[PDB]
Amino acid sequence: AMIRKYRYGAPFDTEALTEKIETAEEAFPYGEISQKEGFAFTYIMDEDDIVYGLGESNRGINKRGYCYISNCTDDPIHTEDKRSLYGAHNFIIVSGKTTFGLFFDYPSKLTFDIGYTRMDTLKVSCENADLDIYVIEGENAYDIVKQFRRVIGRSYIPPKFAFGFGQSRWGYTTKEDFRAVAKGYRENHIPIDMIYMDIDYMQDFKDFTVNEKNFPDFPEFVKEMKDQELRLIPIIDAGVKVEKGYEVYEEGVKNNYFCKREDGSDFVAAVWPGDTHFPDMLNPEARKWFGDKYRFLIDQGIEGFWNAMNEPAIFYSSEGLAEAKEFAGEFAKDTEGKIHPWAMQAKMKDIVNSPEDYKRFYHNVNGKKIRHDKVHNLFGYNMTRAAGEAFERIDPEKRFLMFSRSSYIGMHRYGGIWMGDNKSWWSHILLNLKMLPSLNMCGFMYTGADLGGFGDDTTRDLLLRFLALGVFTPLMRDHAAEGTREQECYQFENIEDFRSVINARYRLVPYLYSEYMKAALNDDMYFKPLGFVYPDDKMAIRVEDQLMLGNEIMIAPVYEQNARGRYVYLPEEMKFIKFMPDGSISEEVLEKGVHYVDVALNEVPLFIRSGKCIPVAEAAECVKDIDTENMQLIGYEGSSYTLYEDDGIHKDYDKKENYRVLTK
Amino acid sequence: AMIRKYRYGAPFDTEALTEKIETAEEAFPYGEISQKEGFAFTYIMDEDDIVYGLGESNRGINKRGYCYISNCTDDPIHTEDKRSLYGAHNFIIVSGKTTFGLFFDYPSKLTFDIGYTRMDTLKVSCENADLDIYVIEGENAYDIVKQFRRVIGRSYIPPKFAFGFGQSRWGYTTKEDFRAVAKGYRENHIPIDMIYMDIDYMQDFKDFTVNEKNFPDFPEFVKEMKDQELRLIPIIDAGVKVEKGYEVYEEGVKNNYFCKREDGSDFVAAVWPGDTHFPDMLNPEARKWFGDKYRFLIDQGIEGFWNAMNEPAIFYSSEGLAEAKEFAGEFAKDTEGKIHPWAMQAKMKDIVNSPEDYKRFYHNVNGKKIRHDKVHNLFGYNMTRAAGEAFERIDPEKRFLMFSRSSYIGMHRYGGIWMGDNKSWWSHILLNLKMLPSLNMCGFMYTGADLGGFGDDTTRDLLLRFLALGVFTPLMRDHAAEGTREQECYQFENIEDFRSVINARYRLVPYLYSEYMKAALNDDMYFKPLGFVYPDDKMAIRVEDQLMLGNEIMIAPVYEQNARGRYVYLPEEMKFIKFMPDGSISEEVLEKGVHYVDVALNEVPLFIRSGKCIPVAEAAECVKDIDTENMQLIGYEGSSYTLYEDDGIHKDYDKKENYRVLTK
Ligand SMILES: C[C@H]1O[C@H](O[C@H]2[C@H](O)[C@@H](O)[C@@H](O[C@H]3[C@H](O)[C@@H](O)[C@@H](O)O[C@@H]3CO)O[C@@H]2CO)[C@H](O)[C@@H](O)[C@@H]1N[C@H]1C=C(CO)[C@@H](O)[C@H](O)[C@H]1O
Ligand SMILES: OC[C@H]1O[C@H](O)[C@H](O)[C@@H](O)[C@@H]1O
Repeated sequence: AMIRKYRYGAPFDTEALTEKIETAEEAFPYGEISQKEGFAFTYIMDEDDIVYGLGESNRGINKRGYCYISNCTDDPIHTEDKRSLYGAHNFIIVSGKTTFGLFFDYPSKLTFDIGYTRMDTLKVSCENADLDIYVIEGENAYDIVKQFRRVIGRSYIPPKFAFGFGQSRWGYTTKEDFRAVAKGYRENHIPIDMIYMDIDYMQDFKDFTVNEKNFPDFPEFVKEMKDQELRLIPIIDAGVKVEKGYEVYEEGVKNNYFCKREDGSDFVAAVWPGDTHFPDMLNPEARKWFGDKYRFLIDQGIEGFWNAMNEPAIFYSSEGLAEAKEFAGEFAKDTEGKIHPWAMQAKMKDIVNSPEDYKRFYHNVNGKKIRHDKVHNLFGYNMTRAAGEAFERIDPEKRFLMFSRSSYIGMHRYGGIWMGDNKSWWSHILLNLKMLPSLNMCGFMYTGADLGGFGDDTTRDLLLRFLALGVFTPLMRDHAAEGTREQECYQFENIEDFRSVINARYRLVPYLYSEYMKAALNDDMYFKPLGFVYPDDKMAIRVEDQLMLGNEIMIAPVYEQNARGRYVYLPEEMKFIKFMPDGSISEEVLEKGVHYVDVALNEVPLFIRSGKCIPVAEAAECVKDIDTENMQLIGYEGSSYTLYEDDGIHKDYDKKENYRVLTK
Repeated sequence: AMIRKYRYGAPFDTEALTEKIETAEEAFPYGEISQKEGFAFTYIMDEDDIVYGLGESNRGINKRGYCYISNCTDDPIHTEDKRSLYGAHNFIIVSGKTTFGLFFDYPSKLTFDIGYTRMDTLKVSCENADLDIYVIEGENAYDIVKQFRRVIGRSYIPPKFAFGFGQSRWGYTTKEDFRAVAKGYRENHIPIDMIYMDIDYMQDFKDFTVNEKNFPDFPEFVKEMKDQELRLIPIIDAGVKVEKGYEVYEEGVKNNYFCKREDGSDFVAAVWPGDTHFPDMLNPEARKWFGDKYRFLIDQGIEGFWNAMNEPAIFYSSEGLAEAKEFAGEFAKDTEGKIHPWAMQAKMKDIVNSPEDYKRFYHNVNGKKIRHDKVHNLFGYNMTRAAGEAFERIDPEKRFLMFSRSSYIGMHRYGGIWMGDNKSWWSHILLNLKMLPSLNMCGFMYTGADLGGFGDDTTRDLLLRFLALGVFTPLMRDHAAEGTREQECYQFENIEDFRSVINARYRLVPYLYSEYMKAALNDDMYFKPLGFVYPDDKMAIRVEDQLMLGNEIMIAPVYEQNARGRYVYLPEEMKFIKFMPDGSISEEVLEKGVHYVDVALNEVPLFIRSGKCIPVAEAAECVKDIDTENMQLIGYEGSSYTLYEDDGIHKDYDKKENYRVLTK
């Protein structure tokens, strides 16, 4: 009754919504709709309007002032000009004199022109008028976000061990490599729960295999690590290698489980393994078949996974390759200088993630063929769903760690997201930061960035400041591209500073897990923009480098190089808290208003709100060893905090026994 | 105060310094010098040390925390990872408990590892121990900079019209193209003094030609523009087109003025015109010849030039083109996928600005041949030198507007610099801001960035914020690359806001010009880091997004999208001044400390120091029409300002009549 659905044309059913809403009849409530040039919604914003939403997209929390295109793409360079990243999250809220929310349930290229062409004009457009548009009324943005979280279904809930720290690198390939990562953290008493396994752990990049030479006794090595509270988290990619005798390949061909060209041939895309086929993620039998394959790893004691390249990413097709080799031949013997090297270079680039490739294959949805570009943004979503739904068939009682690169609203039910291939840039700390509340609005709460920066070479101080933000993000992992400077914590001087920052994480795990569980079970946000908590404060609403977490604290990470502190704005009196390197916890009461606060490199800051407190455990080196029986309570005297806690493994969430009231 | 010179091996004479310093024979006074593997200076920094310097290079004012390689390169993507931009400015100051400046007078690839490898370690190294190292000492960093400015000789001083606003775009081609730009500005009563002519004004990109089809009577068109106080500033590039009958070409080949390969043939490098030769800029006869060619344009009424592509940039050599074609041929006929597309993609990229190409040509220096790589960073410097020296021969009492892309210390005497191919990113406003004081330290005072962003698509608000920074940079011009969204001030709605911002530039010209002249004539800085003005204030010395200008004011531009103000730190009491859209000047006193200030998109902010004032003229539409007879004084009652003022055209600097003391 607070939300309505306006259907246009004959929309593909994306299954984003868990709740069935009936079709409205009245004219569209806001702005103007047009079908002349495909589809277009146009709305004139008031000058003070703020625009929230779009989950994992570029730029700031207030999306006004640029162009965002929902079209999942494998782009490893996240600069301010980019209009499309990995995610398609078609939820926005207009917040101001007139406030309302909009969800565009449409699975293809969707363009959000938010004040880019004209400052006061918001224009959302697509090629085909086949979509549902949900209008969500409410008092304010926050109320609107909660109604939306309601109808998209509960967010994915990870096992507790996943709130620990994790370390990965594109390049770990042997037992020796993993044993050295283990030794490096454990011997230095740096806390850690997870080590990620990247594509080198497979036999020639074949999904659902393990390198036979390097891991001849894999179940035994997995237990070797698990005995140390180190859980190996292996990657699975979208592309299944074309290879005779490889069982996943044979089965997909034989049973027509792969995406096909119009002529019914299995479509070929080059990725890490060379030529591959894509499983048909939109076909239920194909999804079930692919998901069940996870059994092969779970049977060996693996308790979590990550999916990459699920846009799906294409290095080139067979068609593109031939086109490029042909153009190259021309260039090769162009004596007249009619073919310039930049044309040769543009062609080589053009065959990567080519829009024309996305037009070359089809999904078989219950007998009916649909051309992939028409449902492009659903591929990653349905690949993750394949996995989620298999975990439930395989072990219904157990929580698995699961997250993916590309996504669509609806996938938030089956796994988290990481923010993809960022860079070792200071601007990416703030990018990681600003994406958080937006991802929360779209149901994606288990999320984080590659700490230290995935691409390029990091520095000791950059890695330390990344980690201090990572302290607060449910996914906290250090991951690095191949060829980059090594960025495990033990690669730098004065390693005690890394132990100090990660200790802060573990000491906060009971509290952070608690807020996440509370938020997930009540369709609420784990991170909130300040405006959500302080609607009446015209200064607060425009703050973009601070976030509220739960109902107790605010975070404000340092993201400028060489800085020894930062400016903050406090909408209410708060206690400025710092996790000090000696293990202590400094406290200072600061009043409402502007402040500059000192935050050294080896110090982790946060603020505790007036009349609140939070529990803080003593430092432990893994999640299982954290002591929750007697932890200190930091914050305001006389206040109380409701701690959610369960076994962190199963799905028994209701029980009154999961809650205890702590009182300072 | 003190300067010493330490000589290693047999340095190339760069002519950086104008003052002679005797060679020191005592121990090197700071850090360690090693010559076991080429050359390396190693210094252990104290923890609070700030490192200033490096002029035009990546990142912030404090250079600690990264790696900078002086190696002039044509790179249009200025992201945080880049180690080399256009500039090779080998001056750094270590500032802390122990303070000292070092200038590394070396013309080739020099690597500054400033806390990159180990946080506490500063390491400067190069391939050959053939260089001079100047050690400067004094009270503090500012003292040390001023002594450096003395020995490198007086900075280039532009004509007063160059303190106007200028408009450019790669694409202006015909007389209609230019008249429309003139029309767009003059009819909307937006001030402007200059329009830039990019490469398309030439006949087939030939240096020192004009397209005689589009400009049949060029000198008349030049006058037609000048009669409206609009001065065409044409570009000149380094590569002279290979073309029989082209006199510049024929003369260059005939007299051996071009850079030759090892065998004596004229080296061929492809640029805008296709095949070109490079004038041998380090050869005195060659320089005089090339420089003399500017007469062609001056004779037609041109009073300013800019140079680009003077790294020199190389799209490819004949040698590299042949290589890439040979590789493309193998890729083309490869059937066993042994040659992957990304290898083809890499080769294509590797032929641009190839380190191998910089080893393929030589300079003839007074009869001695030197391979170009060994003196690479001197090329752009000497190209700008050729122009400046030609100007003095042509008319020694007259100032020409001149600036270049690539440079080396010493070039600052002959022309200014623009910050090259930036992007329409909010983060480049900050990049622009931060590069300024560093450039000043190195003698480059006439400088600025492409306002609104060169590459990629700008927005109305990004342009307006970029122009409010431009108001204060001596070079203020809006420039864009081909294929970008058009970003002339008149390409946007509510054009009055652009009038307002440019109007502030013109109201401040008398003051900004006065400040520039006083700084230049006194070997002093126009822009200064807060640390130089408030050395004892430990908060002020860490500020990197505010700058002192002259001795009267401080600037603090907004560089955040959607921001309606920003945090500022005032190290003393100041008057907060804004030039309002309505042409009024808001004023508010603010005590020392941290403040949040409101700055609307259409307001230009600055601060006036306690006990100071500045002259503010009424808005005019060109420099010539500014009424400096009776300017309003803004700031503190009872304060005095010394206003420098000459004809802005000739070089009659030393008249006492040039100075007039004003008191508020
Ligand atoms: C110093 C150097 O510059 C000379 O060139 C011009 C200057 O750069 C201008 O600044 C300008 O100077 C004027 C004064 O500022 C002004 O107050 C007036 O009183 O006198 C000047 C007239 O405008 O004009 C200069 C005119 O050329 C000059 O070209 C150059 O030679 C000077 N360098 C020395 C070189 C020699 C060679 O023996 C001698 O002439 C002197 O020792 C130096 O002047
Ligand atoms: O061509 C796409 C990819 O090809 C190879 O995988 C390269 O290793 C990688 O750097 C590139 O992005």
